[PDB]
Amino acid sequence: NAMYLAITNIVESSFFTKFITICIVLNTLFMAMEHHPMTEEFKNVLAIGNLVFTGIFAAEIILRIYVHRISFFKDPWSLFDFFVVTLSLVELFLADVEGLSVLRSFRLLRLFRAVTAVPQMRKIVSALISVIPGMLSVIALMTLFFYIFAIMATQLFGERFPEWFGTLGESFYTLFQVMTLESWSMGIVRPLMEVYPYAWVFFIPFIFVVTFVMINLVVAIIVDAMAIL
Amino acid sequence: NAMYLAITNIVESSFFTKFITICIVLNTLFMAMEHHPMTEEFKNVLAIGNLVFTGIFAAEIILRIYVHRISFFKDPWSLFDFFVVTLSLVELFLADVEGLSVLRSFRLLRLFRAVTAVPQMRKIVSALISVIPGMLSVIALMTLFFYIFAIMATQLFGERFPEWFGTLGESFYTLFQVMTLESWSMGIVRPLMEVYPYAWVFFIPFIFVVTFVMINLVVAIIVDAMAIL
Amino acid sequence: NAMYLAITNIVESSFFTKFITICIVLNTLFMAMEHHPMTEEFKNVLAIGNLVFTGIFAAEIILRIYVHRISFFKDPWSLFDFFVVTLSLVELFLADVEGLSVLRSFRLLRLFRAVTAVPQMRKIVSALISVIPGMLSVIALMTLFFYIFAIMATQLFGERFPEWFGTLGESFYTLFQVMTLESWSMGIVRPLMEVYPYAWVFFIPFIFVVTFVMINLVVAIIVDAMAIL
Amino acid sequence: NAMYLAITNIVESSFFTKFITICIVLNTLFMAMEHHPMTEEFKNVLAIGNLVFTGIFAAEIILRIYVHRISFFKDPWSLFDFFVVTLSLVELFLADVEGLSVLRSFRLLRLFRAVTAVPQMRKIVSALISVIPGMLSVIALMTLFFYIFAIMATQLFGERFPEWFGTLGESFYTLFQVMTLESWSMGIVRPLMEVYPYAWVFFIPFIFVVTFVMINLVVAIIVDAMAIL
Amino acid sequence: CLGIFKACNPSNDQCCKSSKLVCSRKTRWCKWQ
Amino acid sequence: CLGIFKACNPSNDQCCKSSKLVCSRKTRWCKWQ
Amino acid sequence: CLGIFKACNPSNDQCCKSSKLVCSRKTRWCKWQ
Amino acid sequence: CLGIFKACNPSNDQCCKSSKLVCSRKTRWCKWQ
Repeated sequence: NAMYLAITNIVESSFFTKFITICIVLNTLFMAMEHHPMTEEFKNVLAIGNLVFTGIFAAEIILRIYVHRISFFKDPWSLFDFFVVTLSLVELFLADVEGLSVLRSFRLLRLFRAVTAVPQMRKIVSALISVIPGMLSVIALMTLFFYIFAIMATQLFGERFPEWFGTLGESFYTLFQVMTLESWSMGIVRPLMEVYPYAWVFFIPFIFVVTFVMINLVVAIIVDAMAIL
Repeated sequence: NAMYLAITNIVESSFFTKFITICIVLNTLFMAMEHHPMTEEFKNVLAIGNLVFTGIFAAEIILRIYVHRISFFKDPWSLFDFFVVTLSLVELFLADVEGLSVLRSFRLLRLFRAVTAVPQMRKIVSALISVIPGMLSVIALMTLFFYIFAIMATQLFGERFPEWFGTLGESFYTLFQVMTLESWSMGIVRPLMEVYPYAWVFFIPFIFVVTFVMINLVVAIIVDAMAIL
Repeated sequence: NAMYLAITNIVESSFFTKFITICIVLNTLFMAMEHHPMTEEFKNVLAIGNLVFTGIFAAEIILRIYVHRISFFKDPWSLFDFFVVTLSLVELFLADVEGLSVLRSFRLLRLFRAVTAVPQMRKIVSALISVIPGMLSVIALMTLFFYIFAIMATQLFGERFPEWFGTLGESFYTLFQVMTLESWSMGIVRPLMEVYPYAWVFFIPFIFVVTFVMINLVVAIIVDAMAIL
Repeated sequence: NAMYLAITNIVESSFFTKFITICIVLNTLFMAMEHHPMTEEFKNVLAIGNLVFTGIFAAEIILRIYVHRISFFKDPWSLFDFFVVTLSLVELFLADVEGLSVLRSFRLLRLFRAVTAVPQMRKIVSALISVIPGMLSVIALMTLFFYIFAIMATQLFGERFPEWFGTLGESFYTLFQVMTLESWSMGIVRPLMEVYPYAWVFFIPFIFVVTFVMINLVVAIIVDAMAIL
Repeated sequence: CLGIFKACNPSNDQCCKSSKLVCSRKTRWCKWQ
Repeated sequence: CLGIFKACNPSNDQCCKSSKLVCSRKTRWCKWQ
Repeated sequence: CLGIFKACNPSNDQCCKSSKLVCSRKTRWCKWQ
Repeated sequence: CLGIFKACNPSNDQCCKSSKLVCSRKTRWCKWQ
């Protein structure tokens, strides 16, 4: 276990770990060299740079598993790192990854684990981690509201125009559009008033109930800071 | 009263009642089989499925009234269930129900009576039920504001374009559009500045007063969580 | 002073005063008979109804001043009533009143003096009356921000298009439009990026500072309910 | 040091200092005489008025430095005044200052140092000065979110239309547009659904996470008023 | 005429037209308008 | 001329044109512009 | 055919077409669709 | 050439063109671009 613990100490060395994060932020700046005026000859060195960056990450994870069998695997953060670099390797395995490879850009969020050092950000991150479950519950209830309302809508207005309400997928997307108060009037509801003169009585109570629910979300976001302090 | 109380116990059996809610959520998924690429031959089995679903609900309510004469009728929740399945039966009685039949989709909100089991959702539902009356009062006052402002608007701008301000119904809808901050400038007020150069002095104080009133609504939504805790 | 105090008691009789408010709400419903499908023959009875409604209000105020010389005139509410019915009489005096006559619709706000009887609305009206002065101060500061920013804008972008920034009146209106987050991108700033590629660095900090100031307004609206309770 | 302290007393005389602020607000009204219907002959007196206004400010600062060597230079407010009038002098030194000269309009914010005299505005300015650093931190984190998301977007949707996502500058501006809930549906995402039917699954979680972060900003703005009182 | 509550097809609707009844395409039965 | 405060119709307006008066369609009387 | 993981150019792609492989312009290698 | 800081009119600009100077319409003087 001699070189095991020795090189394992070099793994847990902050020089190495912070070097990995410098490689991470340098990889993100390497993706910030995704211009369109890049040249095709300089594109090949960009490709081999992505190659060697992903190789460095794969080397990092094969060392982290050469130490840990299941101990890192209990930790979901390590599972997140392993999962995203293996998805980068499936990008390196003939798959139609669109851009999911630079989901490893999300590895930059480990710098988030250093940005908490501002004394307000401690309260902010404890607050966000505290309000995750209640927000998941209000996402559930608001999606239920969307579910019944979009079913009503796609039965109602399916015929004269199915571009907005033909399926349930596109009717559901359309009610997310009318949720965020953008062109429901000029883009959506005024074409309905051109045909159906009694759909404003559908849409206006929908605006009230989901403005209600979203403001309720804001309230259950508010409560944490008076809960802590 | 022997088989009365026996089958009444089977009514109050949670196997039966939760079975009714499973039939409810399965009916909503049956309406989630409202695609457009459904076939006409498969549409007839959808019709008989709606037939038998509504039959199951009608059977449920005729048993619930075979037990209870007026005791369930004091409870407004039972009145809601009875009312919506009878409206489904008026859909089953030659009426021009557009889609009001799947107002029985709202019966899925009884699952809401199980979703309160998350400990934050207890406070959330007590909060919403607590803030119903004050919100009804602020709806009343904001509608009064809309009433006087829309009367002023439909007297002012009725002539040169009545598409937005001819009646009181469409002028009132137009001021609901200018309430929610969507294309008041590009869609509405800039056409008025093409004709009347002194209507921005009408519209801007309206935006201030109803942004004021809506933020006041948000405040009286806020107050409940500090009232309870 | 005999018939003076006797008929003055009949003035302060709630039968009479509430009768005036019933005449008020009936006048507003009379203006709610401003349809476009009203007929020209029925328009003349609408005109004489407006005539006799304004006559009733003028009779009300001449009695209220036959009692009170300056005592009602110290009260600004009485001054508001007198002022708006005299403006209705200037409408009845050959003036180009557009629709300022049905500023007497605002007399319906005396019903607001009865709607406070809901126990939350007491706190609501005390809250609004409490937060009037601080909101006047934040209107002053935000208008100062608008003043310097619109001066900068109307010097900057006056030349290539003066429809949005030629004067200070229309540039000031344009920055109120960009304040409320509506078509600044598609309607406004993307035409500027067609000409000036360095005006987003003008507009984005403006969005930050006035989103800041408006949220600060929401905070100073919040503070009253924790101040009272 | 005799005339030194004597004329220095005349500098610190409130008659003089408030006279400078009157010259400031008169200069801003002089820029409020930037109409388009100004005449070319009257434009020359406007030019010499800007000349003499900037001369008065330059005279003010040369006296303020004839008193103070480094003592005013420790104060950043004096550095702000000196910096903006020297930038006005670089405008008076053949430079392509677009309109940065009337950045001296920001000198009107010294009137802000008198507007705090309303008793709510004391709490308001202490509140804003208190919440500056936490807001700087949340600007940092939200810009990090924008950074990774815009990198993903400009790799994803660069090809079929680069008007919105070709570079990182314009893709970053486009995600600021989709941040503020304006024409993401009609102007942006529905053209993407015309080509890529799986980008709504990109955009909708982005709307959730940055609506989350902006509401968190509103919360950390809220906390100050309960912190002080 | 054809009575109330009688099954049919919208393609070959044959309801009691006199009483404003038409076989709906979704319902497949004569609705009373 | 026709005086001040005098009833009329906008279709056959006959106000004192010299003093910028016109029978309004809503008011049915000569307004002073 | 040309195997799996084999370098190429999109301009002169020569992957094993039978197995739905094409030399991508960004990757410069045959991707499995 | 015409020197630095010299008054002029944009309509008849006569600045030292060699040093990228033009009489601005708002400034009425040769600006250094």
